[PDB]
Amino acid sequence: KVNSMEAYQIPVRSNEGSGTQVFGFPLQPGYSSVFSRTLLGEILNYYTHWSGSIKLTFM
Amino acid sequence: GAQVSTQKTGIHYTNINYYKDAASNSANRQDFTQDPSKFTEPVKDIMIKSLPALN
Amino acid sequence: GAQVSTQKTGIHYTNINYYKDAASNSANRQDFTQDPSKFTEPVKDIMIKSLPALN
Amino acid sequence: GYSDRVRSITLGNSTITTQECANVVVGYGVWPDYLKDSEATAEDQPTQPDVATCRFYTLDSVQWQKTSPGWWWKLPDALSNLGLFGQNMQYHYLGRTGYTIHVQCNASKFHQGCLLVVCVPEAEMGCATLNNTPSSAELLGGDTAKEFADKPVASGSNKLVQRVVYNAGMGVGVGNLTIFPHQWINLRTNNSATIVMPYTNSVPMDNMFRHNNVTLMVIPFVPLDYCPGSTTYVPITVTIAPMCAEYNGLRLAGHQ
Amino acid sequence: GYSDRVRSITLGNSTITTQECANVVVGYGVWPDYLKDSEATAEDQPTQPDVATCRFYTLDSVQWQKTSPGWWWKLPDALSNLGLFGQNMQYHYLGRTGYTIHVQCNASKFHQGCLLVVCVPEAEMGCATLNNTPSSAELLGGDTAKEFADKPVASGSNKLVQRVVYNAGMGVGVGNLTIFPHQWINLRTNNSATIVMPYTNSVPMDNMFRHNNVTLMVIPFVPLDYCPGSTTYVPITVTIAPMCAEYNGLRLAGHQ
Amino acid sequence: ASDEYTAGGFITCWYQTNIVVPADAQSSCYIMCFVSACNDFSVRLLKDTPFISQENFFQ
Amino acid sequence: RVADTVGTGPTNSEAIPALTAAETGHTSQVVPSDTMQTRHVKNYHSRSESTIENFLCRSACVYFTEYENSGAKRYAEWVITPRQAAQLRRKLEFFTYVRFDLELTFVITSTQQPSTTQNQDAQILTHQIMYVPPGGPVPDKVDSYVWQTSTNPSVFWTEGNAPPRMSVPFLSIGNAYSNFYDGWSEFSRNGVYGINTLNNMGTLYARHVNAGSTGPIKSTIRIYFKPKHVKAWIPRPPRLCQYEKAKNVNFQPSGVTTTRQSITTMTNT
Amino acid sequence: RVADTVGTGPTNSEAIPALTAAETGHTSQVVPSDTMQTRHVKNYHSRSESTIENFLCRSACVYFTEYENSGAKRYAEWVITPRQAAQLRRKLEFFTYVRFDLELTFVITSTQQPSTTQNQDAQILTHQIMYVPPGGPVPDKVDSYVWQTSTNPSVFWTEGNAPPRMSVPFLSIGNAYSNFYDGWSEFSRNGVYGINTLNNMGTLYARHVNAGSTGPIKSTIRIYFKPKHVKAWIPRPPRLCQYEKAKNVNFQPSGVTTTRQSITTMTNT
Ligand SMILES: CCCCCCCCCCCCCCCC(=O)O
Ligand SMILES: CCCCCCCCCCCCCCCC(=O)O
Ligand SMILES: *C(=O)CCCCCCCCCCCCC
Ligand SMILES: *C(=O)CCCCCCCCCCCCC
Repeated sequence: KVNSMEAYQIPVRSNEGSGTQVFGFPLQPGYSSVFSRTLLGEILNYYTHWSGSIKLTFM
Repeated sequence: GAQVSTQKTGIHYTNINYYKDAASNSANRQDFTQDPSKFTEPVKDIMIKSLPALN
Repeated sequence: GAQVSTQKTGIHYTNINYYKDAASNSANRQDFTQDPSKFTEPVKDIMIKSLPALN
Repeated sequence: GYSDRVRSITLGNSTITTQECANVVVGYGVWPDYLKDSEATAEDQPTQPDVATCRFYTLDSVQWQKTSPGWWWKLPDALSNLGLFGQNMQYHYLGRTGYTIHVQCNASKFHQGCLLVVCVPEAEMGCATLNNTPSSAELLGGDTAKEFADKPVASGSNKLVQRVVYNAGMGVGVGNLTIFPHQWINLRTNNSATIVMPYTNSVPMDNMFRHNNVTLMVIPFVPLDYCPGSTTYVPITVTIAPMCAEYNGLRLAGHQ
Repeated sequence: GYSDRVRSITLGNSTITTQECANVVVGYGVWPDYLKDSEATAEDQPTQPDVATCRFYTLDSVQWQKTSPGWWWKLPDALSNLGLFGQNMQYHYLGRTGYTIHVQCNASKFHQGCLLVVCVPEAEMGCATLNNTPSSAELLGGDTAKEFADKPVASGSNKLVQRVVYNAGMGVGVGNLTIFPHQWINLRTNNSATIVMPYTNSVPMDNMFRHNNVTLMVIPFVPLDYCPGSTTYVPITVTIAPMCAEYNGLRLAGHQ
Repeated sequence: ASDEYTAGGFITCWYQTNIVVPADAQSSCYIMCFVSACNDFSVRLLKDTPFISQENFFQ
Repeated sequence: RVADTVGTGPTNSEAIPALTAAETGHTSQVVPSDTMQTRHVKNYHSRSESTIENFLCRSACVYFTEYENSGAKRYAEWVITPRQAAQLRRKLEFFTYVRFDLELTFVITSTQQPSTTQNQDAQILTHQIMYVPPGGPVPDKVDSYVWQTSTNPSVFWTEGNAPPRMSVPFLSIGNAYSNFYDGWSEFSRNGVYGINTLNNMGTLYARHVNAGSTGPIKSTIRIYFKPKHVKAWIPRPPRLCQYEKAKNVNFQPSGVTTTRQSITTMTNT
Repeated sequence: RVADTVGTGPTNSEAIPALTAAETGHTSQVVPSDTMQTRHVKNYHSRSESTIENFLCRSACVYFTEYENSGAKRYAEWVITPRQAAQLRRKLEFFTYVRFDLELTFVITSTQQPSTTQNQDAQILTHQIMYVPPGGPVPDKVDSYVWQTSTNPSVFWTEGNAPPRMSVPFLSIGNAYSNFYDGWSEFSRNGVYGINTLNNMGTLYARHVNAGSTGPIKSTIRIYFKPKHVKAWIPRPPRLCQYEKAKNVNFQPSGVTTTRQSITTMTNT
């Protein structure tokens, strides 16, 4: 799905229960395969240290 | 005709230029100007944080 | 923008810096500040020499 | 009695209404205008047609399918054949414009999907075959949408654009296209996207056939879907309006 | 651009949003606060954990069925095992808190139903067998909802709570529970109910294991219904947040 | 880059109250996530990205 | 400097700093203080090292060739482009238009070559690097009159000395250097497509002013570029796919990122 | 300056400057004047050379490696640590936390190697020293694209010149460099134990930009560290036992001091 627009979609579905996990990734903006190729992750890869807060806007 | 400016800290460093061309000068490392509301928020009508975006 | 400071004796030595970064500067050899009553005497209640320590 | 959702844009003969929208995303914070005497090089006096050129040109509609990869329209070339914008563009060596791009797509409450409406300044695209450069007929589509590909285009001895959507035909990550002025048409909350592009270029004026300074791209990130019964044909209509168009260097008509 | 329907409650690490609601019903017109030197008896200095205790604890979700009678959660005992609220509660003889109870339940436009979300101060419940008193394991359910009964519980030689909803397990008329701070989650207009309970008790502080001062009850007055196709699993999630929690009398941990 | 001294944390998502849909509307949807930095974000010590390689000078 | 966090307490209102509509094409400005109780922190953190000048202003090798003491390769030539090197090219390509001055440093290094030549006793080699702007006569041999540089600028550098360096102005015709060009060179929408229609910086020739010895010697000139006094406009996505050509965007499609297993896997695979 | 002695005379009181209780954890402040008749002496003696800056601010060799003209060892690499040298490491370890700027001087020296190679006539060798901060791509060969240093800093130095030198900032993430670390890297109190959990300064690569001759040549880069603008906190006992590892406190137990005979022996044995 990494070779597609599917890498971008987070599947949400109507269950028979709640408490289920939708997703999960660690806070590593420059390292995790999730963030490493983002606008933030590409810039972060040109630098050695980083500090700050991050906004994860879910639509 | 020298120019004493500040060093990067957490003093001063005097500078004189010898060349007749501005291209011969040192880099401009101390310009920390910034304006992300060209990219973050390029919307026509203002969007206030505490208010519902779509109303 | 120079700075004339004193030399080590028993005069002066003018200094100008050329670099934009404070890390590019010379060492700070002339700071003879000192405070051993952090280590010698870190006691809460004051201890006077001429008096008996335990009374 | 107001609403952030309502809108009405009047340019020339044309007016455009919206009953569900987001803000108008203004280019790089810049609203289009004319060239200043300070920034000008061409010494001849320009033609500024006004109401005849800067108006709403509605190109052809395209169908959004559950399997559509995306579409793209180069910018000067799209309106190159439309009305007096296309005429002045042929008789003149130099031209300069900004646009008000209105992408329209309405579905219902039982339909879902989400499109990225971007405006990529200088979308220089790559070729399928690494040695060649795509053909003019492969990159451009006058008023007729050119479409992205679902999967990698084969590198034979072609001049085909490498259309795989996920690289946007530019060898970048399609998810970072968000830096270029854009909006989303989430069928859940939206109805249309409006982007007011200012003139972006390194020269004060450029030829309108030889160089397409902006490229509009409509790429669906979350696919169209609906349960059976829900109407299947969901079209997307693109309406672009030139803004502050000037033309220098008049001569005979064409490009060659 | 405002709406009586939108909300956002921030307590500690947690924030809670609502896009459809009624007002926040504030206890008995009283907003929770700390104990005054005028009303205090325990002379030892309290621990007021703050951000560690007074935050949003989301207990387990429960399923609303077309046949569910109702549910109830005792109050200190529900969060008795949750985080640092449960810890301080074990190490301390005395405790005092108020709460922000957020009951969440979202359905659709084709679903119907209506729940009563009450906060019953001192819900002393009765036994099935008239001679006995219900067991601690019959009245209490830590973070796991205890549920009412559709019909009368049999009076054998038990210590079962007399759960018939229409008497609320207290021998009263379930329709008069409306005196205790409450809200309704009519699926037609609502999405959630928020109730801010102040500390209600006849003593300035009490032990948190031996006495459950408030009891939350979610009893559906008009049953869940929907036509086929409409999603069947409709859960209810309860999120409670202690408010102005103080603890006096520190010792070893437990209850005995 | 990763270092457990410099560990960051975990971002997870869970169903609070299952997805409820009417009849004739799709029960499986999608969510999209966006990453941006806050006003306190800063990067330090410049180095090269590991993301761009080369074997010969391009021609 | 970076912004300090404000001390925040609890909240219970209809103000929703967290709920928005990302369809607007506007990035949210939520900060920790908005979705939690924050403490006051004073930020002295500075975004000094991330200014465009500090990012781009570092000498990068953009290309390098060889010429010899004898034989055919006696002088070298390079048509100037920053696109032959993956490293510097990719940084410049974070922006559509860039404008800047350049600082050129050359690292010229020689190596003695294998020969049957006896009694070698080299003399010090002096090199000449010459710039031929678009239109001037080009050296066709190590000794064509062209190397007089009566008007062309050129550096004469003797080995063992400090690296020859000089700066150059913003040599463009446009009010900014174009990094990308979605167009052709011919009005008939034909001919060249892309940035090469724009690249016309000229050539750079290098040669040994003297052979120095009886044995063979081969030299390798490394050209370093350093953008001083930089201005960059219209940013864009960093290059994902690897570079294939030095004259065009030609890429070979690659996936969005690397992978891991489930959307729940807290670890890269 | 040092304190002058006060002229003292006889005494016969209940004031006891000499009797104390050392259990208090307080060092006595008795001076000659207190337990004898002193003369006034004026002390001009200065404690200038014992300031922390003067103690630590002197170039020390911290490590050195070799690379060659040909073969396998054509480039070198060193993961930066001040702990490989006994001398500088021990001075820094007089303090738990130290904070400072660094001055790096490199002494690169080459030696001709034994060969059957005839007609050698070396050309001047130019070296490149490159720093790869933690995370950047690493040179896997003397010629990987990595050596372009488009963003990594690197020094190019031709032999026979003055030693390449540059200074570096306080590159730590913490508000001070930690000399010791009584902890692990994993929250599960596992993995690495000690200071190595903290050392992450990156690597330093060096290579010959050119081979120079037909015969073999081997070079040896010596890295010198000089703490400028030093701040040191929480002092501790100087290292008694000899160092065993470069990543840990591991010592082999040794006696408190050397010996002599009787407690009455006025002479070391
Ligand atoms: C000895 C004199 C040497 C002069 C060196 C001149 C080098 C010119 C550099 C031009 C810079 C980068 C421009 C890319 C050009 C383009 O694509 O438009
Ligand atoms: C060519 C550029 C060379 C740059 C040299 C960088 C060397 C970094 C020095 C770090 C200093 C001493 C630190 C010990 C680290 C630790 O244990 O925490
Ligand atoms: C303003 O600069 C007056 C003070 C002059 C100080 C002495 C200048 C040092 C050498 C400068 C010569 C300029 C080199 C072309
Ligand atoms: C204050 O410095 C004004 C006096 C200047 C005296 C001449 C300076 C000598 C050369 C300095 C140039 C600085 C090197 C970057």
